[PDB]
Amino acid sequence: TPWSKSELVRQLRDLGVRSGDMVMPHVSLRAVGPLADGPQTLVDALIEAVGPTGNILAFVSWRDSPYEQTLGHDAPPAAIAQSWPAFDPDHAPAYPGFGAINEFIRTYPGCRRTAHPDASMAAIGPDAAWLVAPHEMGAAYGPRSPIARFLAHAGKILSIGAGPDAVTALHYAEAVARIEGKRRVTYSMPLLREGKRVWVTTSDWDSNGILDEYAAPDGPDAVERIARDYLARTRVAQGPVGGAQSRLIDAADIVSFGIEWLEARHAA
Ligand SMILES: [Mg+2]
Repeated sequence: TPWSKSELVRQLRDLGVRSGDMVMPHVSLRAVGPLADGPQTLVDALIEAVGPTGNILAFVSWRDSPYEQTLGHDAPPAAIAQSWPAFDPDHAPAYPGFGAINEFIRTYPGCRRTAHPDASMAAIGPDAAWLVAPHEMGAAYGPRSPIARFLAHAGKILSIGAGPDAVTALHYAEAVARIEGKRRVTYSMPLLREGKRVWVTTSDWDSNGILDEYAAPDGPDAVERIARDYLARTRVAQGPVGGAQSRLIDAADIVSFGIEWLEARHAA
């Protein structure tokens, strides 16, 4: 029998989701199991477990991001620049690899989307507009990004059946870490300005490995190493949401652990 909305609300409140929280979810729906009204029940369960005063922030990105296709070039190549669609925040679907649930969060009425195409975030709540703006090229997960404001507002990372590699907030740690040889990347994104498609080239920190040791094709990356070290020596609330084992993580604590983890292993 599928999980009802009030069931998941019950389980989320045992975990520690209180009224007025700011929750960032990372969900593996296959681990959760069958839901009564589909993935929407988990969205509805999250929004009522958080109350009318709380907020939800999700890393949705963009399904058609030309990140690979423009990486490393000083300008978008001719074939991709001529035909690629601009990022339209109101209609651009979320990236499926980060979760099928994010497309449900994105289409929720009143949800706001950030301007960064590749690092797009979706927010629901009274502070959604303050969370989503500004998001600018060159600051995908660093200071002034939505993740930064998420950390300064007692945000909680809710992992529902997801792996430790899925902690997006830890990209803020590698962005601000005082370590030598941090990898950077140059890519181009097509943005809608007023009503015209525009191509913007920028540089930012490598989201797939802040250093060569963590950027290898074989696992694991810096985010996965930090999160596993953190969980191994931290008392975090853990319970079952639906059929999936879940954890409620203080975002500011794990990022502080991540900065200390990175700086204790690499010189300045
Ligand atoms: Mg508030």
